[PDB]
Amino acid sequence: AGILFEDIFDVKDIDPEGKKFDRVSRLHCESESFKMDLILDVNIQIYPVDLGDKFRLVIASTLYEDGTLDDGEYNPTDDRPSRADQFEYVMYGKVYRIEGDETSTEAATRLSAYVSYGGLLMRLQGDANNLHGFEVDSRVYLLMKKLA
Amino acid sequence: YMHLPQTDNKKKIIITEDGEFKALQEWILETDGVSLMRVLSEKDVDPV
Amino acid sequence: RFDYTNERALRRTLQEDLVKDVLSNAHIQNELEREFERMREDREVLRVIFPTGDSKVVLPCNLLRMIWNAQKIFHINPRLPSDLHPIKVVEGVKELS
Amino acid sequence: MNAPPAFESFLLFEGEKKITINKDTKVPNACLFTINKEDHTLGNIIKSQLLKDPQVLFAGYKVPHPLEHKIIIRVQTTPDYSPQEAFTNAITDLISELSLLEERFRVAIKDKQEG
Amino acid sequence: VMGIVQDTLTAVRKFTKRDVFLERGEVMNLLMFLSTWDGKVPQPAILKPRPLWTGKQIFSLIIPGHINCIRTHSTHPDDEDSGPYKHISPGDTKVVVENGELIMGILCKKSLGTSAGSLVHISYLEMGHDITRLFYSNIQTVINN
Repeated sequence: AGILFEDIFDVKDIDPEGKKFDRVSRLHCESESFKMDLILDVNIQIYPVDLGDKFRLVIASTLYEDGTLDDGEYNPTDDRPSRADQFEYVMYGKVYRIEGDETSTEAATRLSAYVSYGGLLMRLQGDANNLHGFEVDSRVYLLMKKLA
Repeated sequence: YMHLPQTDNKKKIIITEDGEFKALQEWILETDGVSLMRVLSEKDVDPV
Repeated sequence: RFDYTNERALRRTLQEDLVKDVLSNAHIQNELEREFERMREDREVLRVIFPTGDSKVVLPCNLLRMIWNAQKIFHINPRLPSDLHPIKVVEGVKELS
Repeated sequence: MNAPPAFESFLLFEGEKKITINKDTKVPNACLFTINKEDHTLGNIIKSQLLKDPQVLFAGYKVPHPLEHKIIIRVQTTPDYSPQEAFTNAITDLISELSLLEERFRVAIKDKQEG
Repeated sequence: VMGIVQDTLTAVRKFTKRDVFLERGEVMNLLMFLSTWDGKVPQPAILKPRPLWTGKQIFSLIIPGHINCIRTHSTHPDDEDSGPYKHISPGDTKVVVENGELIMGILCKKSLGTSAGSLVHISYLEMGHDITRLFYSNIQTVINN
């Protein structure tokens, strides 16, 4: 499997501070059935996103999802072994920061995961139960498909 | 001349009872011409 | 100042054998107390040497960057208890000095 | 006094080989083609034709110095396919394209003139 | 005492801006001008709809060894570090280099210039003069192309 996280999000704000880059817009989302905060940067030129859009977010360790480990190298000609291509937007990146609200005295209750997709940054907040699978300096695939 | 210094180089630095560095504004004098022996021998200046 | 009184924070920071040794050994506790006394005396010496509280000081080895390099090289997980003993830290620092 | 003669930009004198092929030891199935006395005119068209082959993994060209006249072309292919075969196929492919373009341009000239 | 200057610096900041996306042929053309390249094409930052790379990925390939460095861009707001979004930067103005890869930030004078604590300085002090020379040459060739 390798799916670290899976949910459906709702776009609430697109560039609240203002547009800082032409091809990249920063969007804030609130999930349902998990109550997950999310900040995501997407390439708005290739993938247009409007307010009120619903999409399914899948965070996966590998695209094959058969337990096969990825080498991290671009191999376009080996598209054979049944990769997860049911999603319109697929990104690749590395998680670099894990934040905890606690003071490390008793336990940790909420976690923040910071993933950088080649400079396109993403923060995902929420409970530690759904964020247990994230480990710092691991390599993470992001997959979205817009829902109608 | 006479001026309260706005820079910590010529301000007075004291260590408080809690132990943090604190800067105090105190009047200093700037002269024109030098007599260091007599100025230091005056009762009123800081010799250190 | 290292705290060996609080057991739960010790359980978070270190492993069970290390916290058992720390909570048991008065020799280890006395060595840690001597380390804190030495750092307090060093603080007094620093405050004698540097008035006005200027901390930017030119020094050869960049210890913060070396620690960061060690963390990235050895894949240190900051959310797990460690296996490093404080007496090993103190003795290694003394032998390096 | 140090100006090179203008014919050395395109003329091979005695001793130089036009193409030399060296394998790349860093990655498998990769070769470097060094072409003498040529420039971007052939380099870009060969690179663009090589990028259309689905069994070519890497394709590019470079000029190491604008004052000198040589090209390095590095081609990496999938296993069971060789970069020399890819290069030969690309050159034959471009020749076929240019022949088609030449005959269609001749037809268009004949159509426009007195027609 | 030596730093990145002129056209190379002006194009480094634009290359390292967040909204710059490179496609396949441009990526291969830029990768041929790396002397220290290991011959493996990295996974693109975007895989679908079309494979698109980012300039930070290519400059991370340029960065040698496992350099760790933190710098700030010249247009960095003074209130970002105090308030929220400290590690999720809105303007991408906080340069963070981790394990020899450019995670985030926009490069400028303050990271590639002749100042103490720069990326070039840390590269020298961690790798040596030979690797720093290769770093200089690779930066200039790739960015100029």
